[PDB]
Amino acid sequence: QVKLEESGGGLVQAGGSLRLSCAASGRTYSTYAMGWFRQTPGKERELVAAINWSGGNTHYADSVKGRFTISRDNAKSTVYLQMNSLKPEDTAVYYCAAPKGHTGDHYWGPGTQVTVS
Repeated sequence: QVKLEESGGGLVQAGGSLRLSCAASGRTYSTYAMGWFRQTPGKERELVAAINWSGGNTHYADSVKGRFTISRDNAKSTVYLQMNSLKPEDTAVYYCAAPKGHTGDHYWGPGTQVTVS
């Protein structure tokens, strides 16, 4: 099965920026769409941003539009989430995800803490 490897994140002051990365490990020109969900205590995971296999189509949650940008290094099967103008409400665990076929279910990375002070 596809393995998703995450890096980035950490603690940042409000107004600051972080850049998350997720790689479909060992894959070259992977055909998986990739993106991030985030989760806070007591709530379900919520889709933040996603990008298709080619990098030509993206999706953003309304709450992050104009602040977060998802991009893709297609050869390296790696996506990046540039998180600018961070707000306290952005504090969450961010999980990389790829679709399980066409089913609407997902493969998951391990999760990355983003904490905005």
